[PDB]
Formats: sequence, C-alpha cells, structure tokens
Amino acid sequence: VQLVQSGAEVKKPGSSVKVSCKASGGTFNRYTVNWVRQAPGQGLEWMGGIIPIFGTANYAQRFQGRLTITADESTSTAYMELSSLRSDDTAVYFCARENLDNSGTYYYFSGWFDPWGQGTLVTVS
Amino acid sequence: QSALTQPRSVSGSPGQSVTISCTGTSSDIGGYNFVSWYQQHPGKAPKLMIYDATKRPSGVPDRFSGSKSGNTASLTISGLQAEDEADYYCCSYAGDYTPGVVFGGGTKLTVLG
Amino acid sequence: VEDEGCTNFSYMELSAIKVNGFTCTGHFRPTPDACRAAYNWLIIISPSVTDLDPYDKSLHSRVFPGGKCSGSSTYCSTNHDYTIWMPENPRTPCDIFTNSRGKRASNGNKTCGFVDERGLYKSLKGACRLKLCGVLGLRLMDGTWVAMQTTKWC
Repeated sequence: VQLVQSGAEVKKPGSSVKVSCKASGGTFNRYTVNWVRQAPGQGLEWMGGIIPIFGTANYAQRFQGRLTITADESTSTAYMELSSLRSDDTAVYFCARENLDNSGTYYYFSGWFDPWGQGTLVTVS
Repeated sequence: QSALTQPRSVSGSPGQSVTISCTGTSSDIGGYNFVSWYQQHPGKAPKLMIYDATKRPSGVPDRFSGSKSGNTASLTISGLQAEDEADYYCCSYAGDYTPGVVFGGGTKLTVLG
Repeated sequence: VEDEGCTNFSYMELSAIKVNGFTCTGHFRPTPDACRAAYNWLIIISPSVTDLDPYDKSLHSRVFPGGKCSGSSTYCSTNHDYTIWMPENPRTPCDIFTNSRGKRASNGNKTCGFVDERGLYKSLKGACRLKLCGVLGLRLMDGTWVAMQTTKWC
C-alpha cells in the first residue's frame, strides 16, 4: 500500500487543523488507519485510529474531544482533525495502516503499522 | 499515560550484535499480546521491522530478530551495518483498559568506526 | 417497546464460533501434561469441538458438566472422571463483526439506546466500556457489545 499525506501547516493557539492521507493499493479487507505523532526530538505516540469498514474510531484518553478521525472508502482518504491547538501540539503527524489478516487472528489496534505516510509538520505559534 | 521502558542508547561496531530490551509489554487477561519494533531514520517515517513478536515483514533481513518473555521484549540486530544507525521503538498492544497501543521511549543505536 | 420517555444511524455490532479440541481418557483419571504431548505427537484422544462465548471467553459443549468451562488455564474436566478436555490451541476471532443501522436519540446531548434492524429497543442505561478484538466499545447490561460514542468499566 502507498500512503501520501497533505502538506505542512502552520497554525495558531486556538485554531484547528485537518491532515489527510490517501491510500493507493489495498488487497486487504481487515484494515485500519491510525495517526501517531512525534513531538520535535521526542518519541512516537498513538493518538487514535479508525476502522473504515465500520467507521468506528478509537481515541487516546488524552486528545479527548479535541480530535476526530474520519475516513472515506470511496477516495481511500483518511483525516485527522485536531482542534483547540496548544503550542505543545507542534509535531509531525504520521498516518499508518494496519493491513490485518482476513482470518481474524490479530486484534484491531495491536500496532501492526506496515504502511506509513511521509508525515505532516504542524507548527503552532 | 505511560510508555515502554527502553534503553536510551546502544553501541556496536560493524559486524557485531546488539540487543535492545523493552519492559512493560501488555498482555490481555486471556493472553493476547502483540509487540512490534520500528526503525526511524532522521527526518523519515518509522519503518516496520518485527510485527508479531519474532515475525518479520518482507524486505527485512534475518539480521533483525525479535523475542518475547512476559512483559519483556528484545530486538537483536546482527552483523551491524552502517545503515542501521537510527532510532528504535518497541510498540505493544495497550490491553484491556487502555485504548490502542503504547510506544516505547526510543533507543538510539550508533554504529562506531 | 421503549422505556423512560425516549423518542426521536450506523454502528459496529457483534456465539457460534467453534474452538477445536479433544478429550483424554485412560481406567485412570488425569494426565494434563502428557495429554498435550500426546497431542503434539500429532490414554486415548478423540476430537471434541466446543464454542466459546466471546464475552465470558467460556467454552460450551455437552461434554462439560453444566455445559460451560474456562481456560490453571490448562485443563478442563467433563461429566466423568477419566475425561479431561483440552484445546488444540491454548480466543475470539476478529472477523465476526458487522455494520447495523438503528437510529436512537431522544435529546440533542442525550442518547437513550438504539433499536435493532428487527425493531427491538436496547437501552443504553447501565452499560460499560469493554475492549473486544482491540476496539473499545460498550457492553450493555442486556449482554451485547456495541461500539458507540461513550463511561464505566466492565
């Protein structure tokens, strides 16, 4: 699968971003789209994911109510919309896929991120 | 939240072997576990190396090897090559009560020489 | 039909999943450790298939005393003494989910409970958040798992 994200964005304390991710080739039925982010010089952090087949989105406890992942099967585009941006939201936001197996052996958010996006740098202030 | 405990850095000369530990891996009440390791070069996206405990995707050499033991997980690179200089993250399934996955702190592997 | 004056969709909703296994018998009663090794040879062994309830993770079959069991987590005893049941694999499949549609909500910021495509009102009273195949959704007091908007733990 091939993944490309929307370009970089500079924002504002209190504004909102929307990042995108379009998927090219997917032979996989059981799959999932996630968004992890990476603060400058710091580690990775899972923020939330979506099961596009059912539209079910899961979120971390933090980022509650500030973030909504929406996916679209028609264009194979996924979206993370994070609002009420603080300065510590400055990070690179990757979109990663979980091309799971159709035999139902592996859980839905276990972290099998094989296809990754190039990244989107969101700067605040 | 919390994170998986990794070392901050490991070192090795070309052709040598290093092992990155990882503690605090989660496991379901009934035993569902799922550990994974990623390789991140500076300015690049993470890249999958081990997806189930001790399982490799295509294109990842057998130099890279995973292992699981309780809440611990270890990644071993053998025949260290210069291209292996990157950050390394373990990633575990958060379990019953925490949604999604939990990442490790990240370990810097520097290749000497 | 409904309860509590609630009047005004697409959701993920979820016990016929089989768990293959066998039975050990000897006229002596118990070898849990060698019964597995007797199976890893790939006392006598006969296939006995059971189903597990995905919520209780409990195996069901007529060979079981009350028709239930759990997997100690090594062996499982049946009606008799000499017969212990053991799985060929010591979990809920993740391919048993679906996408139903019943529209449900009474006020703008208040949701009471949904209605199946058959017509039955399941109430959202006294439900709890439950992780199921790694996705976090509510277990209702009636005993069905749903993935909704969601604040208690089962």
